[PDB]
Amino acid sequence: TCPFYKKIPGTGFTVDAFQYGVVEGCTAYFLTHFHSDHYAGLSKHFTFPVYCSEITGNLLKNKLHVQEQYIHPLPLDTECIVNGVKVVLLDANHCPGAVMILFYLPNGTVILHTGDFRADPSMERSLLADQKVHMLYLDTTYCSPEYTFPSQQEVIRFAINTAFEAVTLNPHALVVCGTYSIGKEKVFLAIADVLGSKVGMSQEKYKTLQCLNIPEINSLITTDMCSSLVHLLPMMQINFKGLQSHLKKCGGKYNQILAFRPTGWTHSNKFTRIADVIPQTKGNISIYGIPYSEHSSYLEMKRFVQWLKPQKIIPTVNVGTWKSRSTMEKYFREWKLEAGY
Ligand code: NI
Repeated sequence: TCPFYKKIPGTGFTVDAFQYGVVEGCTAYFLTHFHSDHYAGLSKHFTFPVYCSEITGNLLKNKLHVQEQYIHPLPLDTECIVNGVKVVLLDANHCPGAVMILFYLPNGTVILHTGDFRADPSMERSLLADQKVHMLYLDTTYCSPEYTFPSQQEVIRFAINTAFEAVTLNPHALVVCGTYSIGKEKVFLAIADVLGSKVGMSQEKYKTLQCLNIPEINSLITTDMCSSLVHLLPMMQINFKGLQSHLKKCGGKYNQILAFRPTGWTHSNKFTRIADVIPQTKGNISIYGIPYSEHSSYLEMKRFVQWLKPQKIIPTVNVGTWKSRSTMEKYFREWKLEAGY
């Protein structure tokens, strides 16, 4: 059965609710982004209308073979009417095609569902600025002050300089980057660009990337591994055994691997600056964990909420334990009293 925090009251609508079978009285299913926890249940057999971004619609059609007659892509930043209710999709600053959804209920309530997001001050000048929001369904993944991490830009700077240094010292080093879902494409694209290489990858990952409307992409990616010095592998193969094995397969073209694992937060963020990050090394293999986040830090989340001043907040993440729930409500209250709404 569908949980309450995936239901939009006063509408026939649900959000990211595809694993519950037919939801009672749902006339349209919204999908915020193509990540498996969110799309779980969709397939070629799905026969209700799905509302999403253009990019999420490309992935539905090509990766999950959802039939075209049930995919309803909407433009961003545009007022649209769905089953008699005005909606707007806004960029979520998460992975490609990820949106937030603004619902204008017939009775005059306004609801913002963030989907998964990384809050940014640029959001303070979208269509959000123009009106009041009564209810916020909030991505609370890192809703605790221990969750600090650098900007995306600082992390990319670190990775580019690291990769460029290594390959200039050793023209026979291979760079490998781990992946398991869409998102974080900038890590491997920026490295391949500084090295003047294309990124090499499996046919299935190349297909996924071809759905994302990235400009000049035929210029940046390839399935010919032999011509590339930046390879993508599944995240699970980013360990000393998986990488030794990959190196065997390259047939003596390379004698060193420099590998990156983009994680979200890890506790080494509470002690270490990005400048100070060091790899784990075994022989001719090094592995860097880099804190490239596509979710709000605690401070970024707080700033967005204190700007928006919603009347009620409903968390969508970390909702399964009483200790989590209690902690989150305490921070929402602090934020409200500090800013005076
Ligand atoms: Ni996500």
